[PDB]
Amino acid sequence: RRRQLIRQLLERDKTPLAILFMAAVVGTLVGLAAVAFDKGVAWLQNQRMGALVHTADNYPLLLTVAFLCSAVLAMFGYFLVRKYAPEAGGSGIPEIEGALEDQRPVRWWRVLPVKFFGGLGTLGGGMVLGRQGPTVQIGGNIGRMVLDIFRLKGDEARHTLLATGAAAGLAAAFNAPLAGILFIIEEMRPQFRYTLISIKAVFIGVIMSTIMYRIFNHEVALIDVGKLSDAPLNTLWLYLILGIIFGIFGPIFNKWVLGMQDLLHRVHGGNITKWVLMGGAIGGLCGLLGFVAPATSGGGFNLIPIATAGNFSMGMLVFIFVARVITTLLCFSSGAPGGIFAPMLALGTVLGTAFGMVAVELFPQYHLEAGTFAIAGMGALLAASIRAPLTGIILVLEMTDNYQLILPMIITGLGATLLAQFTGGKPLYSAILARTLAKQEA
Amino acid sequence: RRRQLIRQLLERDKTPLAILFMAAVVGTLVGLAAVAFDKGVAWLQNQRMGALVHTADNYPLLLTVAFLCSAVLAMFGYFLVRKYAPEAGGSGIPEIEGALEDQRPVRWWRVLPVKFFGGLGTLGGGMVLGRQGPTVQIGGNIGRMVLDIFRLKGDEARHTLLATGAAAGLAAAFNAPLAGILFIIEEMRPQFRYTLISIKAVFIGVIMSTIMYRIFNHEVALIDVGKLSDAPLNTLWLYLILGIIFGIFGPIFNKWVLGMQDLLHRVHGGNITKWVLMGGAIGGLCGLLGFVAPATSGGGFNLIPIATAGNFSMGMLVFIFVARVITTLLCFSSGAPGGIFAPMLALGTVLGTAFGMVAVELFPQYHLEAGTFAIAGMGALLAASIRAPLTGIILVLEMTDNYQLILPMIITGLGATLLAQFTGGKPLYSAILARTLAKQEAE
Ligand SMILES: [F-]
Ligand SMILES: [F-]
Repeated sequence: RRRQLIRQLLERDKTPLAILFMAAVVGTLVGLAAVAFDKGVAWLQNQRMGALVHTADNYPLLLTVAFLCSAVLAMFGYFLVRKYAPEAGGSGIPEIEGALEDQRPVRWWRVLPVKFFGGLGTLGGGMVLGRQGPTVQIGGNIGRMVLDIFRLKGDEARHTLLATGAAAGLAAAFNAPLAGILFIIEEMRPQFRYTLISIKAVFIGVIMSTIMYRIFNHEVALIDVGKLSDAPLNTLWLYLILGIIFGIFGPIFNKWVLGMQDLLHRVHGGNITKWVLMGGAIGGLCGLLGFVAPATSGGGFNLIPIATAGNFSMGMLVFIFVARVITTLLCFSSGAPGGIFAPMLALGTVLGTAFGMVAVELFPQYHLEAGTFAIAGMGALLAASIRAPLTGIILVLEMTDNYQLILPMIITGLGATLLAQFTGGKPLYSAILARTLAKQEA
Repeated sequence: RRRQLIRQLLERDKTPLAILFMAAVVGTLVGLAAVAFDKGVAWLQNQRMGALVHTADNYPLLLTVAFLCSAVLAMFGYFLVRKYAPEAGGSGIPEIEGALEDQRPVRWWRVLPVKFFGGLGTLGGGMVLGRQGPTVQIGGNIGRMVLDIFRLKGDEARHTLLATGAAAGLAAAFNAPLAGILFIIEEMRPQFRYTLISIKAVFIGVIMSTIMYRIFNHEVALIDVGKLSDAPLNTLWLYLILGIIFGIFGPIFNKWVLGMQDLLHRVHGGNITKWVLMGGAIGGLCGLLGFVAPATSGGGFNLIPIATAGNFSMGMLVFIFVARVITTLLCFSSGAPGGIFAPMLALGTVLGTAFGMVAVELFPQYHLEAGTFAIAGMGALLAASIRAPLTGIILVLEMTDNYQLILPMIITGLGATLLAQFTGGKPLYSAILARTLAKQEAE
């Protein structure tokens, strides 16, 4: 195979022009789609806050339209999923993973309007779920769509424009172009065989997407954390320890999401009506919690700068981790449309902060800031539950811009995956795809 | 088929603990090796400088020992390669790339000391080459050496340990642990078929490597550029134009490194004596230029902060660029052990700043800084010639810490790789491994 190689080496990186141009198209649409989905979620969260002000006196009436406003949107989102596109429940990453394996269909006529409007309901309602769920799957189907529309033929094109859409979708959600590209090549691509996915092409999609988001979202950071302190070599070993903690929690978390998926399935049994009702119940619980204890509900990006800054009592930090574990599980394991990535960032930040607190008091010789540990911890549940450490590290880097912590971030991340592996844990997206492929054969 | 996948998913990322623990030892060994190598180079660089201090009056005598301290050192380096390990000539990425394809052998009993001491010579003498050549090859061979020594069996172990060692050697040379990991996935790993290279394992070797380097090199950064201004969205099209200029130039530079490779192989016909003698001629030239005009010689890192801060005239930039296109082909295409990555960093920084300066006077409305174009340009030649735009971008990011420039950096990089393809350029490292496999089965 020496002579085939010399042929291949000289032919390397010669992506078909058509694929390259189409990637620019896909990028752009995913960009605009993501921007719309973002403006939508914001508007409903806003109207929802304009409702509570209309009734800011009568506390029981006030706690009621908090519940109902979320309940309605929740149901409407659960319903669109159950009736028109069942594959648009949950994250959307296992599904787009399925499609890259050629084992799940990209029904873009149904999922685009379902995921987009159904998610617009669950997120805008204020449930604990992340945009990246919807934007990735949306982005994937938008990729499929321009395939079909322009009748592009070939395996390269199908796998590429699908990959490009997913990457443009992740990027746009976090203003993170590197995190999107890396996610394709670490996690999304088919893991057990070769593929012809042009990286240059995914790159182009991601650029356009990110430029679109930049047209409508300039001048304000998703997460602003300022420039934290450094980490001296004699301080690293503490980050290893923090990883090991994430490493034994990762798998335990994964079990709960899968377990709660089953346990919640008994409540409705598959029945579109009990399910949708259970949706507005979960939705309302979130909209309510979004009033009476906002850090237990919602996306969670708000409490990240706070936790990093040290402005939470250890008691509030313990409260937020428990309450958020409970509501992250309730929302994602229930089947609503929306990702689980982003709420893992809050969960990670909080646990990390909490660690740094204890680290600060036990070791004043180290001159610690608990916020260096929050930031190492932010991408760590991504590391131990999703087993995509290279993506969580680069994503966190892009969002927090604290490069001086790269070594502690890399160490916590690796510590988390190693102990996730070793204690019999599996990548969450892979164990969700698997369950779904398995039942498709049952 | 489907039931196979379902079986594979539930088993994903279970890297054998033996491979994991062994990656740790590879990263550690390549770390120390890289540190030692780098202390090596700097020591000799320093000696050469004190020798010019001893004779700091007699200008022609002074010019002489400059040429001579480097000429000898160079020759020692060309010699060690030609005599004991010819696969240690040049970069050392094409070689290790081939090895991962199982199409080149990893003679670690030979290449470790050759490349180390051969590198010490060419770099120490002040030639236009980079530690990343030596360190990636040294690192792969180290990863091969423990494999053998611990008798590790399997394809996955041979591929992984060979890979983590190469990432660790790139990480180490640059203090760029991400760029290390990314280079393996974007370039070094076999490009045209599946492989069983554990990312978590390469990661572990990169950590240990990088930590070793930090044990000995903390408190200083290789390039310090400060925090530069941001880039308005109405300013981005300038970065696409730059990437286009890098994209037409990439292939042309590639043609020259390949052509000059040939044209120098005439001078000595392959003969160890004429070759070593040409080696000390070029090496002597660089030790000479290393005094009368230091910007035209050496690794090139020293002039990047100067260029980025706009402290060069436009003339001085045109000179430096041309002067370095000359001394880069001469140093690298001559066969001397040493990477071409880093001298491209210095080339891209200079072209960037040049374009930047034009942009400033043409568009005062944009409030531009030439340094922002220097940064987008720094990794663009990497993108255009080597065709690893992801690795280039993340390398410059990790070395400049100007994250607000990510869009401009990605745009120039893509503008570069795109135009390189459209003008029929090829991945330079893949063009070299290709050249080398062809003269193999040429009987
Ligand atoms: F998700
Ligand atoms: F090189």
